[PDB]
Amino acid sequence: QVQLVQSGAEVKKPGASVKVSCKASGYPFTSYGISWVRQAPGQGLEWMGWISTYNGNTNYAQKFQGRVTMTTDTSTTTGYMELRRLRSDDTAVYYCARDYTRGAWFGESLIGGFDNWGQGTLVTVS
Amino acid sequence: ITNLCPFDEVFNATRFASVYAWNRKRISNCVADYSVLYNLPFFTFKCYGVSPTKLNDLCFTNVYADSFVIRGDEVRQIAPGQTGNIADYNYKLPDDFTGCVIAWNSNKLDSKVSGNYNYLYRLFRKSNLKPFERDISTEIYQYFPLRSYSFRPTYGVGHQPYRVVVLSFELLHAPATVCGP
Amino acid sequence: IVLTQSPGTLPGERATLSCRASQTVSSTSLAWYQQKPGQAPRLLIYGASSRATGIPDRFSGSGSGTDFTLTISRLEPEDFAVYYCQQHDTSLTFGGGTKVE
Ligand SMILES: *[C@@H]1O[C@H](CO[C@@H]2O[C@@H](C)[C@@H](O)[C@@H](O)[C@@H]2O)[C@@H](O[C@@H]2O[C@H](CO)[C@@H](O[C@@H]3O[C@H](CO)[C@@H](O)[C@H](O)[C@@H]3O)[C@H](O)[C@H]2NC(C)=O)[C@H](O)[C@H]1NC(C)=O
Repeated sequence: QVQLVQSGAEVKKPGASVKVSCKASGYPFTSYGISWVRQAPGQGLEWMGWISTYNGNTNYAQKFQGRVTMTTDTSTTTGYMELRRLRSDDTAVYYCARDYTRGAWFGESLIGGFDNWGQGTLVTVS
Repeated sequence: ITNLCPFDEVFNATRFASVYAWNRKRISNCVADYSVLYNLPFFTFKCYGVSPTKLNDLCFTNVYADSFVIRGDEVRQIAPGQTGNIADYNYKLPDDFTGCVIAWNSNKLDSKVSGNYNYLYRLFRKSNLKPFERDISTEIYQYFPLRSYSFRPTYGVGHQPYRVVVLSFELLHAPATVCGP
Repeated sequence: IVLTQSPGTLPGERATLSCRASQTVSSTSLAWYQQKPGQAPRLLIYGASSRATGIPDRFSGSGSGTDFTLTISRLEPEDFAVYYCQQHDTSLTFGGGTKVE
């Protein structure tokens, strides 16, 4: 009965930042990581990065290495992502997912995938 | 303690270490749920000094998971009181070892048609290992000390790869860090 | 690692979808996803073969080296969706996506 609940749609101006939340329930928060993937209209799935809910370690995609910051809060079992200096090309739906592709405690690769996904948060830049 | 012990991240790993260079992962400050290990493929499950059905009620000061890959016929060497080229030159357990040995057939993942040469074992050394000793040197033996397994899907069971995880249970006159539920 | 899928666009008939990597991808590091219109992607196959919990038996994946596939033995009205291949042997990548129609 795992669920991921994301914030609603946001509208931002060029140069602005957006922070998108993802509330998790139905499982031990510190046993699984959090991944973020975005999908622009008409496009496929693009990986943004990963964070461990246990030790705060991160692994970012090169494309967002200097733009995206990911954090977690284990007291409210909620993940957060902030994307800086938004451009018109960043209009997309941003999804959170439960990560079982990398361990949260050891950082090693696991045999798995992204099983639970949130509904997605639409971010528009104009 | 609210955190659960990361057994999942030890047993469901994509990659295991070579037996000549076995890898140790430390488990601490967590709740040890052993039901999954009983629940699963894990055909080999032998506990020494402790019952596999009582682990749910015990507390430990530390738990250590030693992971490595060996041949099916070498699985019998991962035990106290045993000898052989794994027991003596790659991975030695103490005669008073306390813990559980879990192993399963990984032929589907580790074996390759061209041969998997990534896994190595030590054949030559001037002396036998001490309990939980590791030797990863490549100094020439008075022969090159390491030799590949060359695992293949066409091999009989005794020559197929097995993934072995040894769970060592440390009990000291000290506050526990790992407890079952 | 770059993942190329084909065909661009593909009830009761058998469907096969392909994903070829520019580099060798381990069985342990490859997965398949399904995305219905208006919905988030879901995991179908992991480890290149094993089914995710809740996935019907008609869905099965396999492969090795650089060539992996996903097979649906008979298409249902609900199986018409965009499928993706994923690898995390190196970093983490998604394929272009293949549409079943
Ligand atoms: C190694 O990983 C497998 C698979 O885990 C599953 O697939 C991954 C890709 C991720 O999506 C995981 O989040 C997901 O759980 C583990 O197998 C799973 O084990 C659990 C616990 O035993 C099973 O849950 C039970 O299922 C039975 C019904 O068969 C119920 O009656 C129980 O109440 C409970 O829900 C789960 O079904 C099972 N998954 C599959 C596909 O069989 C495996 O345990 C794990 N190995 C270790 C050592 O952790």
